[PDB]
Amino acid sequence: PKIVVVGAVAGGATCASQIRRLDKESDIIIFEKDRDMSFANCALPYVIGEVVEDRRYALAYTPEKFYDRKQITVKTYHEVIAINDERQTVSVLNRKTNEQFEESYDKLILSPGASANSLGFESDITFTLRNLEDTDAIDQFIKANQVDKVLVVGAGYVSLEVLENLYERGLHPTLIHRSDKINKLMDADMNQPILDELDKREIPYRLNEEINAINGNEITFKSGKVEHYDMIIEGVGTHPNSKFIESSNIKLDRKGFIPVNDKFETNVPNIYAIGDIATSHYRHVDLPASVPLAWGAHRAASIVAEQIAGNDTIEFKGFLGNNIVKFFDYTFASVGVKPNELKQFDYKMVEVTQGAHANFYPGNSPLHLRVYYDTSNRQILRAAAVGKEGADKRIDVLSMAMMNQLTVDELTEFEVAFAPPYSHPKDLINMIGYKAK
Amino acid sequence: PKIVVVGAVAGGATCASQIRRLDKESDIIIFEKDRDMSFANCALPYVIGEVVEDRRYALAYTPEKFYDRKQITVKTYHEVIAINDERQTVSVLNRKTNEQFEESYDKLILSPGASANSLGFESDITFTLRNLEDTDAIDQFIKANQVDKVLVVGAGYVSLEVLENLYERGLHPTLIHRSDKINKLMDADMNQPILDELDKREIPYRLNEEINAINGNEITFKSGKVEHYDMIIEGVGTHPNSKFIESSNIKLDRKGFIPVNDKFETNVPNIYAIGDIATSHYRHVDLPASVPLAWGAHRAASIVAEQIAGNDTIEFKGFLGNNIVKFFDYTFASVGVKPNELKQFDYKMVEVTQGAHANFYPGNSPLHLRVYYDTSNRQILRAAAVGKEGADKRIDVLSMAMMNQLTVDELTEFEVAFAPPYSHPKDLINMIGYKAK
Ligand SMILES: Cc1cc2nc3c(=O)[nH]c(=O)nc-3n(C[C@H](O)[C@H](O)[C@H](O)COP(=O)(O)OP(=O)(O)OC[C@H]3O[C@@H](n4cnc5c(N)ncnc54)[C@H](O)[C@@H]3O)c2cc1C
Ligand SMILES: Cc1cc2nc3c(=O)[nH]c(=O)nc-3n(C[C@H](O)[C@H](O)[C@H](O)COP(=O)(O)OP(=O)(O)OC[C@H]3O[C@@H](n4cnc5c(N)ncnc54)[C@H](O)[C@@H]3O)c2cc1C
Ligand SMILES: *SCCNC(=O)CCNC(=O)[C@H](O)C(C)(C)COP(=O)(O)OP(=O)(O)OC[C@H]1O[C@@H](n2cnc3c(N)ncnc32)[C@H](O)[C@@H]1OP(=O)(O)O
Ligand SMILES: *SCCNC(=O)CCNC(=O)[C@H](O)C(C)(C)COP(=O)(O)OP(=O)(O)OC[C@H]1O[C@@H](n2cnc3c(N)ncnc32)[C@H](O)[C@@H]1OP(=O)(O)O
Ligand SMILES: [Cl-]
Ligand SMILES: [Cl-]
Ligand SMILES: [Cl-]
Ligand SMILES: [Cl-]
Ligand SMILES: [Cl-]
Ligand SMILES: [Cl-]
Ligand SMILES: [Mg+2]
Ligand SMILES: [Mg+2]
Repeated sequence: PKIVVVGAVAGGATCASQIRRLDKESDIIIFEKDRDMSFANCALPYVIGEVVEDRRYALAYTPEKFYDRKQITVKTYHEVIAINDERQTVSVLNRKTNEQFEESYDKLILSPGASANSLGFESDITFTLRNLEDTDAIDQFIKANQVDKVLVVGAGYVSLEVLENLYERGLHPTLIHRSDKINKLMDADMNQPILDELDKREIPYRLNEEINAINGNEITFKSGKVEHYDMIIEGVGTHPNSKFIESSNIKLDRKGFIPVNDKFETNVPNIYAIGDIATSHYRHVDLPASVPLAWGAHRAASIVAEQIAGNDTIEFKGFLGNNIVKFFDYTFASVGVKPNELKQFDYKMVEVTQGAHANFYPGNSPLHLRVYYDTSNRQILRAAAVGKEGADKRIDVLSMAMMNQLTVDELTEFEVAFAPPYSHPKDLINMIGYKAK
Repeated sequence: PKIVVVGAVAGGATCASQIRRLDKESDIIIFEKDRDMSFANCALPYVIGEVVEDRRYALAYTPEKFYDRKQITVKTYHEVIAINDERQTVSVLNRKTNEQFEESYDKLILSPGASANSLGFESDITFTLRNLEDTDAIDQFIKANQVDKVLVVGAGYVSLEVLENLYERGLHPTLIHRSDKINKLMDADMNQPILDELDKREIPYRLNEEINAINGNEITFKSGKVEHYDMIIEGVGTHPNSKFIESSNIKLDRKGFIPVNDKFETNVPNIYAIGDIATSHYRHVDLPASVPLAWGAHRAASIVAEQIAGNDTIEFKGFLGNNIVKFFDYTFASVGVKPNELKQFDYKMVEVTQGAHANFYPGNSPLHLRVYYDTSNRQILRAAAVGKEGADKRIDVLSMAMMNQLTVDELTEFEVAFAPPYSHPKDLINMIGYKAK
């Protein structure tokens, strides 16, 4: 079948590649509105920090290389502006020439992702971070203006990674956020180490703070404070790239995302949606779920490839919402329903704080593990872990437990790999099980 | 009920403690033949390495403290010499007075563990490592003799830990082993980094090598080599501490271990056996298993506590055999049936070697993950991982998968916690699943 893909990055390029693995005959074309395909989204903060300096890590392919390797046509600077689903074409604007044209399809795969929100100020010193064009612009502005003082707005995982990287680059960032709800995927009372790490390094922060006005480099804040900054990086949320979809017969929810079934099919025949744009359900509970992260983009890409060119019995089983971020010496990871969703259940919480490994063993650090379970069936609803060591390990194990419908009580039976550098004869996970009841 | 426990360490002290949690009324007495209760068996190599300086780390309790906190009576230097099972008493030798007496019980819990094997040479320079007395003796001998050159006999995981610690303490060890099967719980080909690490630090080793004769500090070997050594640490296996049990009605296997049911009951009413002395079965396959490690001692301790004083529907579900060792920069972890047990199945092997985390993120290293599955039912039989980073995480996840008899194919569905320092959007675990078709 002739396959058209919208968006040439985490969902879209991956999906096209997976289809080509299975099907060497079909024509495949990807439209991408911006300059680059296959940029490494998650690498971008580290490019800014000069931690990742090799351009070959910042993006995997140019369209020419992608074609030479996979015989997939990718048209960059081509923006899909409408889906004409009744005639099975999309309308595409060639942004170089400013001319539009129709492209026909047998199958259409939508992976347009999300765009960064803006505070809307008229400021030449303000930047958002979503792609490699943005990353290049920030790097160039830093060099062109000998940037020293940077204001980082927003305290989600992206902003936090950007702040750490600016600091490691030798710059002097200040963090602000409109509320005290930093790193919102993590339990609110488990995020203190973020603030501790800022304090330890004398990196200023102000919560419940906002930009009030901008006059050149002079920034006036909600608090009344007035400061001079060389640069501003705004991390104030994202919005779905779905305006171009609205006129079509594809069903969008009220927030602008596309609900899909377990085959990642939209309501319209022959049209799939994957990545940040798509909404589905949790695997472990009967609730809607949207998890705009790389795992889901890649898993959906594989499932859609099977649907189109492989084993079409392969279907999604839902999200668990596993997520993680590093901030300086600490790891913050969680899985399951969001804190705000716990209220839809009768639940209990159990927690343990213990060394990540043998107490007598050096380099030890306190790991805090928390587990919420449903009182009606003893099933695990949510888990969260924060510490310098071992948090990723405990959360991945719990993700696998939830995949298997394990009860909190069965955690006593988890057989951990124990030697002094790694865990305890009764691991934190076991202790959750013992402490439950 | 009046409770008597034999052995006051990983299984015994833990079980007594767990019973007290549930039952504050019953009299509990533990007999321990040696000087110390509750010593940290797994810390001992690190005490030798002076990595653990604070001897407070090597001993968790004295009998006086145990009685103060838990009202449990522990008698050290008291060796149980016979079980008079029909009258429900044990015969106990007070090793300080050399007088024996009988102690009655309503319930008897055997956790006598295992003793170190010896090569049987008449040598004052040779030591084995099993308890804190042994650790003290080794440390004292090193100081008294200004030991430099040390012969480490045996290449099992504990001997390897002893070798590393001697090296880091500043001594010069040589490793020998009677066969080429070093670190035998791991796949033989995946053990190469042990030899690499030895070579990198110019630590000599000889496999298929044995001591032929000892004449003072002059050691003659099977190879014909003659070398001078200041000290020898023999790690040549262990044997069950069951000689005192043979006259009783308790059934022992041909190797001297005690088969138990899933309640850790022996064949004799009111007598339980836990820890290294006990044999059981695998959880995921129908085969006998013996896994003489700390997790199993602690888990059995809790189950027996519930049987005696708690919820008597709580039973063991079998072992998976999860195990792990660190050797210098590398981690070696495995779970499931042993290499020699694979032949009892029709099986296939899948493997991947990939960076532990995102390739662009600094400090990466290649992680080798291998999974064996049963061709009759796709179920995971065994998994092994070796690398500088991430091996413990992958093997713990697969232990949780096997606990639920998960299939190899379902690994594609595992939802990893992904950010660049930790994994990949398609994790090594996912890749095993994708590669299994
Ligand atoms: C700085 C940063 C750090 C991140 N770190 C992590 C992390 O550590 N872990 C994690 O799991 N996730 C992380 N993410 C999120 C992750 O990158 C996303 O979940 C993933 O990119 C989603 O894939 P996608 O295909 O839906 O969107 P994208 O990868 O953003 O690609 C969508 C593409 O569609 C194009 N497009 C949109 N509309 C049109 C149109 N009408 N016509 C043509 N092209 C169009 C866009 O220009 C864009 O290039 C990070 C994201 C950012 C920006
Ligand atoms: C140096 C070393 C390192 C180790 N490292 C690890 C590791 O990294 N990971 C892991 O999982 N396991 C490790 N182990 C193994 C672990 O310690 C055992 O599996 C665990 O101790 C078993 O518990 P147990 O109660 O059966 O035996 P033990 O803990 O050895 O206790 C048994 C006790 O019973 C006493 N006893 C025996 N007979 C009598 C009698 N007739 N009367 C009175 N008392 C008696 C003994 O003197 C002994 O103190 C290590 C063991 C050693 C020696
Ligand atoms: S934000 C976090 C993640 N970042 C992003 O995703 C950024 C944008 N990513 C993309 O654009 C695509 O993911 C790109 C990078 C374009 C994918 O193309 P690649 O050529 O780089 O990677 P491929 O998936 O095409 O294949 C690479 C190798 O990995 C193994 N492999 C992939 N898929 C499978 C499956 N389904 N089954 C078994 N193995 C698979 C392969 O061994 C493969 O190399 P081979 O040539 O097949 O040996
Ligand atoms: S070689 C590797 C293993 N070898 C060893 O274990 C060495 C010898 N070990 C022992 O002697 C015992 O294991 C000792 C050290 C005496 C400890 O016994 P317990 O395993 O029963 O644990 P503690 O009584 O010392 O309590 C410590 C903390 O763990 C909590 N806890 C234990 N058991 C439970 C149960 N069943 N349910 C809920 N919580 C439990 C304790 O309450 C305690 O928490 P703290 O806040 O640290 O007090
Ligand atoms: Cl990436
Ligand atoms: Cl139309
Ligand atoms: Cl705690
Ligand atoms: Cl220990
Ligand atoms: Cl008798
Ligand atoms: Cl039996
Ligand atoms: Mg129209
Ligand atoms: Mg504590």
